[PDB]
Amino acid sequence: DIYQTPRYLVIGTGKKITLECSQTMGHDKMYWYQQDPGMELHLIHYSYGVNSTEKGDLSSESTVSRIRTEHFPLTLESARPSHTSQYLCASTSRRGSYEQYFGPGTRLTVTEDLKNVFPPEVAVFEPSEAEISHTQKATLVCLATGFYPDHVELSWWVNGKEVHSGVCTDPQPLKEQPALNDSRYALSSRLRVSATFWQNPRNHFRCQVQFYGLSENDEWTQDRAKPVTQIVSAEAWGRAD
Amino acid sequence: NQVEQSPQSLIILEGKNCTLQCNYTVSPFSNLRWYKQDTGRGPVSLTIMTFSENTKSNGRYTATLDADTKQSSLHITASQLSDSASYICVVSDRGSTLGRLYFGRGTQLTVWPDIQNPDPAVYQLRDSKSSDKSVCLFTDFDSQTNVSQSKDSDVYITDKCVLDMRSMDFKSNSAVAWSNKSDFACANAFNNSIIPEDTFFP
Repeated sequence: DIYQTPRYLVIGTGKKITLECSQTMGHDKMYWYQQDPGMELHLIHYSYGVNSTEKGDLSSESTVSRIRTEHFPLTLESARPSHTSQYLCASTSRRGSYEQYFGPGTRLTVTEDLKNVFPPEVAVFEPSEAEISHTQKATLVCLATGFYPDHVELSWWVNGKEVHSGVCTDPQPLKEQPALNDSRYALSSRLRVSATFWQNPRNHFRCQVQFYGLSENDEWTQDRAKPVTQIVSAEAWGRAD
Repeated sequence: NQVEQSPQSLIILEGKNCTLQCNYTVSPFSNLRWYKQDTGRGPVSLTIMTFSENTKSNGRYTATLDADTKQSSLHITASQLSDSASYICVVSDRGSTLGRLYFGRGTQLTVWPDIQNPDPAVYQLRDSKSSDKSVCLFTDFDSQTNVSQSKDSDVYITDKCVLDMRSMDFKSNSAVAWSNKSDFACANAFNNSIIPEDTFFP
């Protein structure tokens, strides 16, 4: 198959970034695309094979290497805030209808200062009694607030398993201050269950938020907790009422 | 752009059919592909068609190709909420190594829930008290309702989100609003929005 690492990256301005893309399918043609949230895909680099490197339709400060068939890494020599987006790697088969296969992508954010990086605060809000009385249903709300960058994955967990039915999370996070470039973010989510399911005290509800931040390699001189990759969580139990 | 798509975007109700168009000027022509791209995800290949084939089927997706008029149609049968995505038309000129892929700009398809029994209401969600926020939930309105942003920078309002309780066979919209200020109350939270006249305020 086709692979990309890291899934997420937050880095300071001026530092070197390498994005890994590999595949063992024996494909010759490889691509690098760039895409901002809500925008169209822009081809940035392509490759015919083992020792080929051609520029895409959009100009970039990034270079690519193809010393081997298996590897097509992207290199950002000095990062700038404007490099912030999703980078997607692709390969096409030499056989059949020549299908194109996309890697899982790398979401990169270049911040001016690594002290702009904050993990989410996570809070769960219990179902309204008026909703229960009116609908025979109960909606829990989860809020993840004040996180930077927007490298976050929210999930609901009921009794230790992840739930997908009855859930809606915002497609994109809100900006706390839409005026700033390194503004912090807020995300909302909903889980709706039946009133009888909520009213059972044995039922346990947890909102989990996987945050992607600094690594053990990154330096931290500030007093606050280092904003590492972590899960910040909040929970609630079924109410007897 | 050598590849053009129509419409730019469209909104349909779940259960309905829709057709998306693609027109190209790419010469020479080898194959045409349709991609589905979900939000925050890479595109997924749906149908690849060479000039030799006029039809290709992938479940509920059926692609059509007329290589003479350089046109393709993608038909979605009995649309579903999960069909909400960007649909890309991509064209190849050669099947050899020297070939190239041309990407259309995409069509944004939104599929709405068919809400038969709208019960619009604004609820207050009892604070965790571990948090200083107060949360209001605008819910159970039909998809015709638009949720506006607040006129206060200390008030946050998230757009309508479709929730799907597959068991009860029940779908519902909702919008979340929160603030830290003592001013904030659920009666005025969605004041900037045009809400149904019969909205329940407990």
